[PDB]
Amino acid sequence: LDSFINKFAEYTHEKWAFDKIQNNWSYGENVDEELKTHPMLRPYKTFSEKDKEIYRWPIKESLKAMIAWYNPQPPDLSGVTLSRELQAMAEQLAENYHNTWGRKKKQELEAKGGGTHPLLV
Repeated sequence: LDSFINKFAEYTHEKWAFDKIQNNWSYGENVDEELKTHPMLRPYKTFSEKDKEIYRWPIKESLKAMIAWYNPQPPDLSGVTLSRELQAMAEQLAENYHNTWGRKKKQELEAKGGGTHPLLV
C-alpha cells in the first residue's frame, strides 16, 4: 500500500532466508548442488533491482487490488485466526492467484504457439 509494502518482501525473504541456513544453504555464489549456498543473503530494506521482477508492483497489485473492491527472524503470523469475515476473503485472495496469474496462464499457453493444460478451470 505504502512504503511499508517494501518491507513485505522482507517477510517473504525472512521466512525464505531462515530455512536456507536451517537446510545447509549458507552463502557464497548461488543455489547449486556442488555449492549448496544461499545466493541473496541480504535484506530487502536496502535492496537492488533484481527482486523488483518478483516483488514490488506484482506484490503491490496484490495489495492494491484489495483496496479497489545474516539470519533474519520472521515473526509468527497466526496469532489471530482469520474469521469468516476474513476467511472467505482469503478464499478471494487465493482466487487472485488463479485470476491475476490465471489470466496470464490463459495468455501463457496462447502466446507460445499452441498447447493445452487441464488447469484452466
